[PDB]
Amino acid sequence: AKLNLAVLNNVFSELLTQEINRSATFLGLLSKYPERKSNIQWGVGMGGT
Amino acid sequence: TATGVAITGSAPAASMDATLPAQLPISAASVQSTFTLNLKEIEESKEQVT
Repeated sequence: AKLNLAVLNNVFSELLTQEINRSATFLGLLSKYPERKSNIQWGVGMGGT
Repeated sequence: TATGVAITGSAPAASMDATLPAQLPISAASVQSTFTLNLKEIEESKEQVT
């Protein structure tokens, strides 16, 4: 019969340790652009002369 | 009615007009139309039409 035995309260601490790997390294250096069009079309030159 | 009786006659039977309703209902139906347009179709058509 302890005076405070069932009237304990469980309090977590400020120690969140995010342990997952969400790394976007190659996406972070591609020089992002917008595109409000259906598809990108450009010209590629070959030989012939 | 307006019938003909004698001069010393006996005041013939009564009559009136009649008024009738029509009642012409509306709350049943409605003409409608829909679109279903996307959110990306509205974007690439702001640069690909003259």
